[PDB]
Amino acid sequence: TDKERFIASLMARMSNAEKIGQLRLVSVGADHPKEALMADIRAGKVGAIFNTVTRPDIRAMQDQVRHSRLKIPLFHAYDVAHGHRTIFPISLGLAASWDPEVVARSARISALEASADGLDMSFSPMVDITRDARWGRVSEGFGEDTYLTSLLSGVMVRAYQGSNLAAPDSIMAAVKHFALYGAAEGGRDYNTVDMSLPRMFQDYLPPYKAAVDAGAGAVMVSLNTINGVPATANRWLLTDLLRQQWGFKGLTISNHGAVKELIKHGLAGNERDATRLAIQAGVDMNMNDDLYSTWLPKLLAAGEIDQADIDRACRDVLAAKYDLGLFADPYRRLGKPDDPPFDTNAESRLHRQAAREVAREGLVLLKNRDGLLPLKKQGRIAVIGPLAKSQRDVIGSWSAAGVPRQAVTVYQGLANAVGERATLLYAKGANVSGDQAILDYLNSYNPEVEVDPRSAEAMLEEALRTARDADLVVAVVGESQGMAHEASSRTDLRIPASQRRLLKALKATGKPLVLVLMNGRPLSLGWEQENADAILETWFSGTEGGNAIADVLFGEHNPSGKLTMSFPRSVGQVPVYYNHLNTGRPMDGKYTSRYFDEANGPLYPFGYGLSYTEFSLSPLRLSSERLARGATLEARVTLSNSGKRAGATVVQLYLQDPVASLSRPVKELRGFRKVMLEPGESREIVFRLGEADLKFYDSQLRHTAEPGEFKVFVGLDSAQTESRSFTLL
Amino acid sequence: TDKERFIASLMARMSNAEKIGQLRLVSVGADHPKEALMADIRAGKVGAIFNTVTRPDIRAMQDQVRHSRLKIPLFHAYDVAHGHRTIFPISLGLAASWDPEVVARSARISALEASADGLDMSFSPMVDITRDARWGRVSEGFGEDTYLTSLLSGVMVRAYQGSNLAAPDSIMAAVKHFALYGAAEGGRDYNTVDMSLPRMFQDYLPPYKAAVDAGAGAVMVSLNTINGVPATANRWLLTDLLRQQWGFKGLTISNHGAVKELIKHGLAGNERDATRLAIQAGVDMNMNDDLYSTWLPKLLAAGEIDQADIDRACRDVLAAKYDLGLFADPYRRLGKPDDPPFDTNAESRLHRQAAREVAREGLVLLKNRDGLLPLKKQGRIAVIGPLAKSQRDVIGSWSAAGVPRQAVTVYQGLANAVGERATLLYAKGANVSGDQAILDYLNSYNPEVEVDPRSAEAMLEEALRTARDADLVVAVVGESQGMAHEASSRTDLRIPASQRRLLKALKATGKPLVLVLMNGRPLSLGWEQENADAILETWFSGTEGGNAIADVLFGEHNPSGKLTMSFPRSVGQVPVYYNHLNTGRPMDHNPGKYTSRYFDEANGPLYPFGYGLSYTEFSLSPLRLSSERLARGATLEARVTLSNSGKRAGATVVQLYLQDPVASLSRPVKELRGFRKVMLEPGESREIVFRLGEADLKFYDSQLRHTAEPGEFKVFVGLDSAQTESRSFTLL
Ligand SMILES: OC[C@H]1O[C@@H](O)[C@H](O)[C@@H](O)[C@@H]1O
Ligand SMILES: OC[C@H]1O[C@@H](O)[C@H](O)[C@@H](O)[C@@H]1O
Ligand SMILES: [Mg+2]
Ligand SMILES: [Mg+2]
Repeated sequence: TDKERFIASLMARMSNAEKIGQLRLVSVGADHPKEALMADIRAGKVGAIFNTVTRPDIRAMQDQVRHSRLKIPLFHAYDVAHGHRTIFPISLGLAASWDPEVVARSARISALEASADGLDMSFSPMVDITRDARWGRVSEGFGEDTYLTSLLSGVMVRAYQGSNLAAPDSIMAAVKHFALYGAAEGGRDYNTVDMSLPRMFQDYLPPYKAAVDAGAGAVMVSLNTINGVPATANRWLLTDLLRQQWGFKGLTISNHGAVKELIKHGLAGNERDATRLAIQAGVDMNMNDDLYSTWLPKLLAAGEIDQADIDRACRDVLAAKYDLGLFADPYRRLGKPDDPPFDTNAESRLHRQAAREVAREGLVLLKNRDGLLPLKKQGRIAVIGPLAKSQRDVIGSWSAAGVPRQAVTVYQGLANAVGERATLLYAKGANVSGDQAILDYLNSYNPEVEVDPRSAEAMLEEALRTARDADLVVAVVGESQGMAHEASSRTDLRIPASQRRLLKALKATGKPLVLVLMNGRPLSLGWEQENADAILETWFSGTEGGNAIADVLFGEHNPSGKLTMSFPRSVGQVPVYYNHLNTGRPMDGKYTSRYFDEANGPLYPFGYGLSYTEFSLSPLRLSSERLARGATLEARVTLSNSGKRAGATVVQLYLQDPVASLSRPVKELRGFRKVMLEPGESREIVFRLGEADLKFYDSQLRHTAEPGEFKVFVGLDSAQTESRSFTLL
Repeated sequence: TDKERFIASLMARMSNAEKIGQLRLVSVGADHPKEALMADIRAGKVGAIFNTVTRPDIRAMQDQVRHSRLKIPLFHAYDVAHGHRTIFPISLGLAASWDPEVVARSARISALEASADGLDMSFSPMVDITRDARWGRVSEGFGEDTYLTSLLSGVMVRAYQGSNLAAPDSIMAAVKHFALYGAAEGGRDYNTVDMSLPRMFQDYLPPYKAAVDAGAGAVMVSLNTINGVPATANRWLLTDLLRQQWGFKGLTISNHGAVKELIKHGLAGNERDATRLAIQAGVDMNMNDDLYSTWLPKLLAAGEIDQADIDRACRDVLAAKYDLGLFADPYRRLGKPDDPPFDTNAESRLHRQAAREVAREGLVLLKNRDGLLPLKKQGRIAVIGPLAKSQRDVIGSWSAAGVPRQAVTVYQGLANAVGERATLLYAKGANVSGDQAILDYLNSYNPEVEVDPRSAEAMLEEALRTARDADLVVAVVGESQGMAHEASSRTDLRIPASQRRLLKALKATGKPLVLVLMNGRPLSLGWEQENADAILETWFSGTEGGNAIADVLFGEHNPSGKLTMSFPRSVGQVPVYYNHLNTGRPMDHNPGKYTSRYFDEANGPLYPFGYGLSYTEFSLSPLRLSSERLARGATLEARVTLSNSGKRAGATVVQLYLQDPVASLSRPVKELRGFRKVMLEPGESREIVFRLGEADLKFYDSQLRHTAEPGEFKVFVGLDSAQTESRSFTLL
């Protein structure tokens, strides 16, 4: 009530002009020249800033607040998605570590670095469920599984916000994108999402609720329609669900120009009506389009909105600012005015140990023919491909304040790891695409992709000549980070054709071929699975990616990472995901649910990933065959390292309700342990199962466990498991 | 109440054993040997038969009924989808005619032929909305548009059932598949369907309701889940919607083994519980698995079901049998006991005139560089490809009693059309697929696909040598009918790789290249659009396909057919459909990077909805609305003048689309709301007048309120969904 008292008496001091000013979130750009923005801050007409990311620059803004009547401090936000200055792997890569503590360490250090530069808030975590590999932004999520994405959503929020949001090394988590954004039709970004309420509540919503339950201070609203209604004008989503049902008590933030876009959605004929829909639906804070400042006064004058609409939004902004401690000290994350200046991008402000150690855990070994990996640090190694010496790509999309020049490439990683003991030979081999239209797209806003001016044939001859000089080729191939961005939807999930032509040429030299993959989404790797001697999935592995990849290639680390998203054989099988419904005619037969013109199932399933050692599980044992209401069951299995090398695997518990009021999925992830074992080491794993893990949203959204059979699965991926059954009473 | 009285007094006479017997629908096969089935009919334990399709064979069954106590007649059903013995184009092809009377003529003659053979019912029309070209069964539907599929659903039902269901040349329409079956995830057949109730009511359901409103005597229930609940156990779908809300008064029929499959759906641990869910959800008649006969007695004994559950289903079966006139004369479609025997597949029992005249209307001219088509009947024409001399494929999937041997191939069609005036040279050029696994699948039960024992290279050399001898190549390519069947879902929408290798070789000879396409779904034709000199979409055009294709190729007919389903550039763009939502960041075909689009391919469809070329040129005058305000209960007039401004007689389809740019839901960028197909002679002009009222402006909102909101409405008019002009009015 200290906070309630403080807020109530500040808002009793405030005019509607000052209140509406608090709802305005802007960045320096064409729409808002720097100096007219500073003038707006001095006049009490700006609530917050995004995309201003250095102490001197953020100090300069907060300094303008003393000129306003009430001196209400700004908060400063940025897209700290998977690192601020020290870049960790893209979220899809982090998820692949299957280790909350690893994911937490990336968020803690992100918060530490961003706070240290003056930032109060990150538009993070992105926790949208993704079953469509075509979608540009799958790189920003944690994959396709509801349980894993929901858990890591909670982990990220608690790591960022820490023990106290006032703390100088804590930032506010603004979870995104609320809601259902990953389910765009055709995987086209911003596009229509349409689904049943049972699927919505069971599969897609839980990650947002986890962020709320973990204490997320903010929620960012999505650009997409939900069953005909844009989320930004969806009163049901933002008021009935978010506030009245989940009990969210924080700040709602519009997406970039999302209020104005209600016109193109066909929900409003003009900006006046677009504003009314958004504030009355439950959008507090308006990003960039400034429709709130332009129209909220006139809507109130004409009775089209209530004072309570303005007050709800303003109180939310002030409560956020309060919990960040900005009313106690606006400069608590900006040092002291007499502090000596520093180089923001100084080497000593980075966390390279952390980045390298996190980057190792998420690398996924997909293929290793006749123990080719790990490599010895001897002989001549050809390092070939357009992503081998790429600093821009290895830090991935949404790379915040990450500096390309400070990033360790895959080539450099190998250079450092072999020293003078092996000879590395380099050849680019191909451009990332051989299609000038795709190169035009990738280089459209910024020059993201360095184009060799030579012919494909010239580059291939040079690559072939390098392979011939070498004992083995390490091909570094896949996507440029510009291919797994916002709006970068693909019709083709394969490696680009220029690089596939390179890989076939390289295969034909007869040299052992190791594939180091870079990608922000599941790829189509039919050919690579038949032909490559080994494949390593490195996603975009960040600032210290090259070192972490070199550590795994030379056996300093044993690949432990496993997929959190199913890899389709082709884009034609989209969507494919492990927790699908059985249907009345499950494919194992001509008259089953399947394609005829391709092998069925995914190439690599959910939970899949190889190691340099071999693991075994003892028989699955349940503590009983009946479970009483309010009692707790124990699934017990013994994991061994039955190979020669130390290493980690992930023991995954799945669950099936084979008889239910709805057709339930064939299995759903409900627990896991990542376990490091020395050779011969054994760990008894014990899973606790209760009524909470058996529940689902029925036809009428009743969240219920029904009595009857439950099947418990345990294995090292969703494909290779054993089941044992019990009964709920 | 004559019927109600009759039924009430029959059912008062009946035991539960006799009532449960009426719910049993079976076919002769492994599961039911012919003679044990006849014994079951005599014992009053069979309600109906499917897949028995000749008079002598159907007579033999109905003869067994006199041995039952109450002598309740059987009805006999079959899959008369697009013809019985004389096969018309696949439904997707029929839709492309944009002509109710053409679609009606195919259904009338289907009913006539099937009734003439003894059949009472067809599991038809299939009226499932299809936005996913990967799905095997898009060939059986009318495309992606709700308005067109809803209209043709009504047309098909009224054609089949005629003026009286008692009539000897009328059959009962059993509309399918209720419901949402075309929206399977991944386009994998039988697979999960999951959608909002606004999309369901606005886009997907109306065709089923049209069948009901047209007086469909029966509805067949789908195999797919709807939002977690199999349609077969979906009480909401079959009771609350179908009966209580739409007022359906006919018979519900399960799909093949659909009750038992509730176990694999994970809705039931056993057959006892699977039966209870299905009969209590509102499934009257049980197809093949016989769970109803095995379990309904014990469920009733133990109180797990009510007598009213049994009675509802039985009364429905009897009402269907009554309206077919089978209680007045079980042999009314089986002739008289004296009647002389005949050859069922006699040439004189076919309707070749009708099939040829219907097949012309749906052929779609996609490309015609420098008026190559129509061809003259002179010189040397190379006819190359694996579908050129294919009889089995041209009759398509769900070909009922259609005989391959009786079908006119594309080669034969051209042979008849040129007689002795031109030289046709033949070469197969490639096998339908070059993948032995796909050939194994296609030839798995029956040999559907003739594999040439020569090498691809040998066939290519022979094809190339034929092209060299010729003035122009007519390449006959696309899918085998086994590729657009039930469960034949594809990951690739292109022409098979063996035929694409053939087309590239042929292109490289420099000879004019005409593509005759055969397919049961939208194909990916990026390459063919850049490289072929002309493209003709022939779908599967049926028994008289070859003749109808030859008529269009030689200008006897002017291509009038237009697409009812959007053609994607690649499978990676699935789904693509004209009536999509704008989104908050629409791409402007002034491209932006941050719009709703793919980056690694051209965006939009290759060919849009309503698209199709002609041998002549048409013009439209400016669109004129009768006013700029429309009063509640009043009627607006959109008026345009269509001309033949070219040298040949021919038809086009003038299409009216509608947009509600401001609404409580984001509405589609446009929705089809009317059309005229118009034949014009050169220089001929016709003032077209569309009537628009409040009914055409309505939509299902967040809470399924079906209303027109006041405000702006935009009217579009053009010869396809791409190339239109708009004018606005206001509702008050
Ligand atoms: O710049 C901040 C925001 O910009 C928007 O364009 C994106 O949709 C958000 O996800 C992002 O966090
Ligand atoms: O063969 C009769 C019926 O069998 C079902 O399995 C099919 O799905 C229906 O379309 C068909 O009409
Ligand atoms: Mg149960
Ligand atoms: Mg309106």
